[PDB]
Amino acid sequence: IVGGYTCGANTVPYQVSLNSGYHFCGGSLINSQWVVSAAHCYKSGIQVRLGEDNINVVEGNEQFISASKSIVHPSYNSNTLNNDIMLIKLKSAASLNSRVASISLPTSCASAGTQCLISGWGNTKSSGTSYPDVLKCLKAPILSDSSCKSAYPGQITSNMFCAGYLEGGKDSCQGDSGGPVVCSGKLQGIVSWGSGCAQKNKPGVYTKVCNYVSWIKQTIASN
Ligand SMILES: N=C(N)c1ccc(/C=N/NC(=O)c2cccnc2)cc1
Ligand SMILES: [Ca+2]
Repeated sequence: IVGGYTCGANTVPYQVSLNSGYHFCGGSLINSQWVVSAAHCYKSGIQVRLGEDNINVVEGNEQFISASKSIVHPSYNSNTLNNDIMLIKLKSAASLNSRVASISLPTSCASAGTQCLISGWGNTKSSGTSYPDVLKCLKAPILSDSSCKSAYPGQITSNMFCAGYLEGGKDSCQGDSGGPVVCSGKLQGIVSWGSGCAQKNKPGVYTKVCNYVSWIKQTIASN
């Protein structure tokens, strides 16, 4: 997260860190056994780390649970990043409490202008490289689909939306991938892609979660 703020320990209780010996992606806990992340975060040997603030220090609220299965969206295209969504099942159910909690799935899509909270442990610099240890947060509006398409000609599908600031300076970034965009208490987006980070006229692009709620529910129901 570039141009954001320190969230505060466990203030984003659905935020997960995906760990394969090190943090490599974010994710969102959607019930006691399932995490939503980006398909581009797919790899084997994932351990899901819940209740994290400082990802380099055991602080007392963590639950570390290995993934038992990963399900990349059937239509994920790694070249276009269309359908950039994946489900991860935990080997055991998380113990849900104030600091480890699921986030509600949307029942309808969000509109341009809605404010959202984007969070993660990704790069904090738009030019250089600095990775934070504690969770960073950014409040950002959803942008109109027309401005999104204008920013990224030929690249925005109906499964994507832009959020952030066309002036630059405030954005998600590398390492935030797979993490949440939460708007009015619903998971509306997943950190997917962008051109650099926090660059002028290049806002963050996010997976449009409301399109996938049907697939998420039925997948969970049979797995
Ligand atoms: N501007 C955003 N909101 C944004 C931009 C990019 C990304 C993702 N980056 N990933 C990388 O660079 C990368 C990751 C692994 C290996 N090699 C390169 C997320 C958000
Ligand atoms: Ca920790």
